[PDB]
Amino acid sequence: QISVRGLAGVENVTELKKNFNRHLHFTLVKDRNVATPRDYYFALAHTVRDHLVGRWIRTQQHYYEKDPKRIYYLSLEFYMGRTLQNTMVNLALENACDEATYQLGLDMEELEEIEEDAGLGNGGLGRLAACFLDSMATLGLAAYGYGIRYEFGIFNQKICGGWQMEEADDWLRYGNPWEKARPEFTLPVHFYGRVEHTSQGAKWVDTQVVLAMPYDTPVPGYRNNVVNTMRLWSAKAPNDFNLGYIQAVLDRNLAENISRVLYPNDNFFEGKELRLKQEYFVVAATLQDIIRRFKSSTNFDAFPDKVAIQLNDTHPSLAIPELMRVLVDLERLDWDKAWEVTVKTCAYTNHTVLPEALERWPVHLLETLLPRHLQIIYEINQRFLNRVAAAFPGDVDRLRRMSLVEEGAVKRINMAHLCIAGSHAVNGVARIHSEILKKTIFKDFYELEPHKFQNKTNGITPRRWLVLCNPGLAEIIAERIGEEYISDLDQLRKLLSYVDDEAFIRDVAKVKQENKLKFAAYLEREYKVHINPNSLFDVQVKRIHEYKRQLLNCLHVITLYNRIKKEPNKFVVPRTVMIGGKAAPGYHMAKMIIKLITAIGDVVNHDPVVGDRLRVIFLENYRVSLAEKVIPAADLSEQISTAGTEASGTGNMKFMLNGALTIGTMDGANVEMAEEAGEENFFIFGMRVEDVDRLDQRGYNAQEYYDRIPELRQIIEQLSSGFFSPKQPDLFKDIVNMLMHHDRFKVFADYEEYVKCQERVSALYKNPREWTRMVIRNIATSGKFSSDRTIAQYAREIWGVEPSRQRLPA
Amino acid sequence: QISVRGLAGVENVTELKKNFNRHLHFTLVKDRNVATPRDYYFALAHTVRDHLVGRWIRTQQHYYEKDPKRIYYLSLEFYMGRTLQNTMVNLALENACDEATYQLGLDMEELEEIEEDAGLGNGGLGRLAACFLDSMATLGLAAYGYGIRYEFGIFNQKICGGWQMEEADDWLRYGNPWEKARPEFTLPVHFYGRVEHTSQGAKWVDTQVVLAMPYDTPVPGYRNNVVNTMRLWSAKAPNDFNLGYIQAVLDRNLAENISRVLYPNDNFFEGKELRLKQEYFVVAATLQDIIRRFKSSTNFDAFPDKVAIQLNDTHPSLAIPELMRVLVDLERLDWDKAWEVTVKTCAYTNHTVLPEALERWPVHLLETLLPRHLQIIYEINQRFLNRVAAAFPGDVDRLRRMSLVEEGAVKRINMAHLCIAGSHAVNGVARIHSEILKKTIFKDFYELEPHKFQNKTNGITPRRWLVLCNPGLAEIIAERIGEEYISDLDQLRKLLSYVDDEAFIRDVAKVKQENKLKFAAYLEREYKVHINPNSLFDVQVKRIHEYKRQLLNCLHVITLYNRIKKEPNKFVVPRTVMIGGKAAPGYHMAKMIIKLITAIGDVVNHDPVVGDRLRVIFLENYRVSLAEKVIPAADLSEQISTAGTEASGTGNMKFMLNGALTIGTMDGANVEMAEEAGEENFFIFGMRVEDVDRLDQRGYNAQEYYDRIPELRQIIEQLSSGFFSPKQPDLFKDIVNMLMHHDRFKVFADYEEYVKCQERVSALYKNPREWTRMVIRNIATSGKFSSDRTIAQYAREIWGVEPSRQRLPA
Ligand SMILES: OC[C@H]1O[C@@H](c2cc(O)c(Br)cc2O)[C@H](O)[C@@H](O)[C@@H]1O
Ligand SMILES: OC[C@H]1O[C@@H](c2cc(O)c(Br)cc2O)[C@H](O)[C@@H](O)[C@@H]1O
Repeated sequence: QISVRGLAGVENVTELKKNFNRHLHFTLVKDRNVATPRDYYFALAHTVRDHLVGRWIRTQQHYYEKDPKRIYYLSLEFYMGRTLQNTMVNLALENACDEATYQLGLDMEELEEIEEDAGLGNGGLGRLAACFLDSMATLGLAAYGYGIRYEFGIFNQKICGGWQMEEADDWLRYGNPWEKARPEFTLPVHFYGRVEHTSQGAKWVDTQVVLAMPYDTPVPGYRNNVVNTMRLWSAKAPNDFNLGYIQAVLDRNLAENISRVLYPNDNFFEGKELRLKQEYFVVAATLQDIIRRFKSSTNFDAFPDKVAIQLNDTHPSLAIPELMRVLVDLERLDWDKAWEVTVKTCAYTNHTVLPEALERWPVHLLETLLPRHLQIIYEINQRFLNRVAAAFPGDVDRLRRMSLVEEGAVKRINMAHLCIAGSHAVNGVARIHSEILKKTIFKDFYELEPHKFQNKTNGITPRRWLVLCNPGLAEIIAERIGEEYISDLDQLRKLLSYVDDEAFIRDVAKVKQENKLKFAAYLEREYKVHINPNSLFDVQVKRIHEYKRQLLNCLHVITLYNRIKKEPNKFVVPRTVMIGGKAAPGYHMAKMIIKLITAIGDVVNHDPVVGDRLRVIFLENYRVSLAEKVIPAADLSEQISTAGTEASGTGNMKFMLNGALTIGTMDGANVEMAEEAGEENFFIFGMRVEDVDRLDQRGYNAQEYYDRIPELRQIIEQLSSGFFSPKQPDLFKDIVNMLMHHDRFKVFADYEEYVKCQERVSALYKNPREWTRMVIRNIATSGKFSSDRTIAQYAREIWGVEPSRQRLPA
Repeated sequence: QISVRGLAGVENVTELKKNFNRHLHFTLVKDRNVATPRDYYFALAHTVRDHLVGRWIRTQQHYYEKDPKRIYYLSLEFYMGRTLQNTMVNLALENACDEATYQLGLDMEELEEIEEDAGLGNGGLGRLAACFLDSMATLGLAAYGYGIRYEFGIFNQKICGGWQMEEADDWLRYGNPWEKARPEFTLPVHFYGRVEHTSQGAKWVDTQVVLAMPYDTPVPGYRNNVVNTMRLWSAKAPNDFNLGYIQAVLDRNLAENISRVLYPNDNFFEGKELRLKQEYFVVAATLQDIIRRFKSSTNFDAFPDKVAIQLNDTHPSLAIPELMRVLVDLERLDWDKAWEVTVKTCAYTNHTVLPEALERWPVHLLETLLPRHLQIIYEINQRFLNRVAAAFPGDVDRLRRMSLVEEGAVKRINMAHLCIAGSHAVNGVARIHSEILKKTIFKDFYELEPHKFQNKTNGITPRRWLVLCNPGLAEIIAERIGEEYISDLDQLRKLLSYVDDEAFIRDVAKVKQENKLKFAAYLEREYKVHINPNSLFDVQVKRIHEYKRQLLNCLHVITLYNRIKKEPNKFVVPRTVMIGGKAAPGYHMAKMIIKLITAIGDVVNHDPVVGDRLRVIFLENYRVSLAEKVIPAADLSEQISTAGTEASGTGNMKFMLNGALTIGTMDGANVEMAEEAGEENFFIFGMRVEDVDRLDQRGYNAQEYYDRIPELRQIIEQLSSGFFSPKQPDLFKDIVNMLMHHDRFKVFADYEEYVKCQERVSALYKNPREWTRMVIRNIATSGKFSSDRTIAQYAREIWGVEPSRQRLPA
């Protein structure tokens, strides 16, 4: 149907049809009479998978023969979403498969909806790893993603009586056609035990053993015939485990619990032993695999020339002492040489400055679980602090500030400090964030080793986040400037020459309208909710957090409602306000915010005076597959975190690429987005980082705003009195108390500017032609935010490898 | 190479080769450079599996269109062993696959050794179910095996310091290519809760739910193109299970523990709640599946005309009250009609008369776990006892004896009584056993309902137990009488006309020698143990139990050793005595017997005076795949249970078919074996059932035998004094004490006759020609013991269906 989806050749369609029938028969053991829609999905999945394997085998063979430097991306999260459409896109198979299935009497889009999301992540950090894998394969890097194969990913969110309910994401129930178990590469991982000192070094003895079994998933590059590997470890008990008899067999579950479930926290540290076990499990198994592959290419001087290890946040920080352990205890290298190898191999990416998100593990935990690693950490710390003392003689407070060991009630290890000490490069994820790191939390470290500190502004893959989710937009762009932009997003700048092109303006606006109609229909079909498709689609989708300020959005919604009720017969630009995202199960305030949103919708959506002018909808179960649907449909992107809190954001980039305008603070990557598009083409409001700092020195008094803003006063009175909860008048007491007395994120301080800025959004939307022209100026300047750009920067500036767009033989 | 293994046609070999390469590439994602022997096994397994699927789909389609009466074989055990060779045999693919793999540079026998046993059974009862499935498919019956998919089968046995050690049988670690998951046929199973009485009957409410997910395995008939199904249920937690968050997800293991592990008890009842859950789990899921299939053919009058349910022992006895529950509570049938349907549908097979093996469930357990079923059992009991009272007025003791409820310290339900009451047919498994049932333990029931009681003498499948494991013998037989005997074993009688044929005598003896050489080499290669291949191979392989009297064998071995030591320079027929089998982990005496056997070997095997004249070997990890190796190699089969204790035995039949002579008591099927072959061709010794009864009335005094048999006295003195355990003199004190004071199985009583009989075995073995002629007379009369004969009898006399040898279209 559309060009960017590839060719549907006679030969290819015929072959896809026969291979589909073969899999339905031999693989699924079904015929057309007893086959379910799910059977048809799997038949297609296996058919597409067949096309990967040849390229997958020859890619890995190519790496063995050429022996390039290998990149190992270690992450506790890989938020992959669905694989079927992505594989078709990257292999240029989409139109051919669409044709083949149509001829078999099936709708491919219907079949695509059957696939479960691989929800092995919480949000931005996990999705970044997924975009990164796509870009590394597209740029022909010898890259491996290493993580954990969680049996249960991020919970499925149900809304019951306006409250979030959690249920287990049993994503593997029907099987996973994409993975390949590799039980032959199973490796042992050690826990507990004790340290013995001998005449020939230290020995870690009397350990408990858990086996790590790898499952490999292909990661195809964009039409370059490269297929890289994501390797995910699964926990297995050894067969002599606890070996009355029956209980011993049943107790195998304890060991295998390591890979059972993803911790559902985003931007929050929970210091649980199971999480620590998960973190060591991935690191220990991965490092053995790395070293094995390095030897099968004795002399570890060349190790950093052939190996780069990227630490995604501090979660895999134990890689540093684990590498030291293997090099010193097992390979018999001297400390200084082992340390040189470690530092040159490891690099660390920081993703947050929020104090509650920073990993600080109690010493007593590491003492029991990993006795040898604690000893190595202490030694690293002593040697590091000796360097600090020599550099800054007499500065005793610096020594306490920089220490890997934090003293207090319970002694803790600061994993961020460990990462900086043992890495040759430390980067933040957006220019403002990387600057904040050098100025505030890592200031002492920057002063000691300035060369270590870098910036790598985040990006998103234009394959999933344009071609896959918005083929209509991808097509109208390709019609003008060709297809090369898909792996060279900077080419979108060529669209600036079409800003006054009447045909293009109309086409851009048409694609958005179509996307909105499709999403409005999805809401009626799957959720029985009614919306006006001619209204402005105002959307905020991201994890529920106080710092992300879903509460500020709520205040604006109530302001709009109150203004309508005051002057009912006055015209207002109709809006559909959509908010979605999951709350961490133990985060009370976040769960209260979800309830507030639904409670507002309950009042607003059923007021006859409002009509179709204002609708408030909570988007249930926000996840990658839902993002792919709602983002192309959005008119307005809400990126309203308190300045200095959102390290980068990536949702922001997705909305920009897909034809929404942005209302936002100067926070994270918003700053660079506004810089690229021009501030005139961005709806910027609120305090800058400097303004927050000034308010903090003075002391933030929320009462001042309440006293001086009558519209804000009314809302707080409405909340307190039970306007949005008539049967439970005091339901939102915690929210009011927080807002009034202990708001870390200064919601009231940005309220006036936000509401004013929103009025300017409504004004522009009244002029469709000028709205669309501003949209074109955003899409045209979104190029910098391709993860291809990001990965090329990591490659050249951290890993010391050159990216390549050259095809491998088909 | 050999005829019975089928044709190796040019076309077939070429196709097998290309499909093997396809699976290695697309299925296993490997090339010939990085492929392991296990990869080659799986490539072959998938290739052979492809040939099943077409026949499997069309068999089940045929059953849907013809709508025959369906047979449901319910068992907690299916001891299947390996599947690869069996599938090749039944599909006539063995020679073709051998040729294809040879041309690819691979040895097929080497690849066959890689497959894990499906060890989902303990011994005879589980293996009988496996032989039965093979025969039902071969006889073209619409039959389904229903059981549990245990994650862990019977433990792997390790011998350490002469002691049994258990380790988990993680048989699914590398995957199972034979099974197909059917998550679309997942069914709920209910536990606990309470019973509410309404105006419209009783209701079972507030239950806990476990899901039952079926996995289907094909069961091919012998070259008739029939492929039946074995359906095994796996336990799954519902997704809202216990839905802080993390613990709730981890607790899903509790529900899924139902299908985790097979209870490793053979002929012993362990009254554990987990076992009861297993028993209900299989019954509840199966019955829903049966009823669903019956409706998809309202009027349950026709239910018994379309459904037969066979209960393999009392383990699935809950089928009776569960069927009643569904019919009364859910389908709204009146009690009397539901009972009529139940009785006509269900039939029960008893497998033991040992009191410790009989299932008697505490009422308090059933009260808590299955409250509605207990109520139904009480009602069944009241109505049944009213019938007894009307038939035998005033016989109050009969009423207490026949009751389903046993009074005492803890009230118990006798599941055997439940089965008789609710079944239209009750059978024992050998003529002597079925007679014992009518005369002793079920005498009261036989008197009430004589028509209910039948015999069905056990059998073994000649496919696995001759063609597969002994192709050399199968071939020399086929050379004379053709191939038809493989599915018509009675044809072996034609071999009687060759008893004086010099060519045949030589060929029979040659096949045995070859088998012995091959096994003697297997012992050196895999276990580094040395044996003389010219010695008499004296073997006892079966589970370790006091009733099976491995101890009597031990006494004979020591007698032989002592006689050699007394007269070293006297000639004796050299023997290799092999004993193997697993002991239940909690069965202390059985574990002591294993230690005794190894301890004897430790002394005997290292005595220079003995030389190669006597060797004692414990066969480690006895299982189906090992039986297939050792049984063809045996000269002498030990079947020496105390008369009246071995219900049938099936190992006995396997040895008879494979050219071993039998030394045995007149117990179980031994009686019928001797009847078929002629008593002159069998080494019969010891007490008959009547003799045991006489001794029991008098009182068994072991001291009498000790006092009057000096050779026996010496052995007991040797055991007590520490002759076989110098470092631990009192090690075997428990064994001596048992033998002397509390031997339920009268080991001493049969000692003299046994030793005398063994002397006659050695005498015959000295005359190879006459030994072989007697062997021919055994093989020639083994026909009755085909499970094809057994299943044809069940079909005609219990199920009311006619077997068929007619082929389905290929
Ligand atoms: O860098 C990727 C994303 O990481 C997010 C992020 C940072 C963390 O430290 C953790 Br733990 C989870 C997470 O999603 C940031 O909040 C975003 O600002 C950023 O865009
Ligand atoms: O009928 C099959 C076999 O069942 C065996 C047998 C009977 C049982 O009740 C249990 Br529980 C387990 C078992 O293996 C008998 O001991 C054999 O004599 C018989 O041949």
